[PDB]
This record gives sequence, structure tokens and C-alpha cells, in this order.
Amino acid sequence: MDLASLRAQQIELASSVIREDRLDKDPPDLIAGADVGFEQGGEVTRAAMVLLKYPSLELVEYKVARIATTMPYIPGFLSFREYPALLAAWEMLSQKPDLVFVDGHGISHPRRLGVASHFGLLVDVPTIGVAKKRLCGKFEPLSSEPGALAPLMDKGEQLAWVWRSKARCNPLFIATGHRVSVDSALAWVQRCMKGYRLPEPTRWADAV
Repeated sequence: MDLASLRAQQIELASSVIREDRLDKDPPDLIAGADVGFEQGGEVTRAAMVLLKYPSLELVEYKVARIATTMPYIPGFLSFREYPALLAAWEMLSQKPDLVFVDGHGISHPRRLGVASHFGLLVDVPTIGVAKKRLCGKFEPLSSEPGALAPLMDKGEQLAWVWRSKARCNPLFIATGHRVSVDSALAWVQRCMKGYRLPEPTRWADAV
């Protein structure tokens, strides 16, 4: 069972996610944005990484990796196909960021191991999940103003902050990836806003 040991790996990694602040460099000098997806109906995994300066939020570099998908889609295990592409893009970076924002779920994931937690943990860098849609859990519907804020709850636990970053946009689901608390994850995303729906690092990562 490659399937039973996949599952085993998963619950171990979910266990090892750090849910408290552990930045080695606060404030960061350099942050990064990350995006992953699939091309060729799943045969190629593509990941984009972006480096910005903090606090300016200036683009200084970006890199795209494309690799062949080696694992097929298996429900619950998307982070294992996504992870290798993010790793490849990461290793193209000419310097390493102090904090990483991933376009995707942190612990706010059925298995507590969204791609942002998966990546953050294997690479061991402070990481935040900035997701565009709910995956699991529940929240009190948000009022329509910018700054509307509700906790995302599952099983008695807060997995994320649901935060309307911008008027007339759908909200963000901001969760710890690795080595960032849920409340600091929100704080850091808010610090990395300019005038769009997404914070700059993942906006940039999607744009390249």
C-alpha cells in the first residue's frame, strides 16, 4: 500500500505543522508569493514563485518551474502532486525569503495539510495559506464592507480567518501554513495589501 503509507505520511506532516509564530527574521527583509496549478489536463505541474522586498512590497524576482506530474490525482492528496513543483520553483530563487505566502490552503484543509502547510513544513520557512475559496469548516456569513472578519470553525477549532480584503470582492481564507499563528497570518496578509483583492505576493505569483 503506497496508499496507506501516503496517508501515514500525511497525518505525520499535519502533526508536525508549527502553529505558533517562529519567524527567524521579524520583520522580514524579503517575502515570497507562490502559486501552483496544472497544465495538459494534469500531466504538467506548474509553480510560480515571486520575491518581494518588505516593507516596500517591490517585485525583485520571479521564477516559473514546469515539471511532469508523477502521481495521479487521488482525492485528499492534492498537496503531494503540488509540492514538487513548488520545490522546483523555490530552488530557482536566487535568495531565500523570510516569510512565504502561498495561494492555497494552510491547515484549513480536510486533512489539516493544505499545500501551504505541506510546502512550508518541508522547506521549513514561515508560511501562510492565503486561499481564495473555502475548502472545509464553517463561518458566519460576512457583511459586505471591506474589513468584515469572521473565524473559520471546524470541530470546535479555528482553522482560519475569513477576511474581506476589498469591497465587492469575495473574502480570503488566511490560515497558518507553518511557523505562523492564525492571528499573525491575518496580520501579515493585511501588511502586504496594496489596493487589490489579494496581498501583493500572491497577486504577483498569479500574474506571472
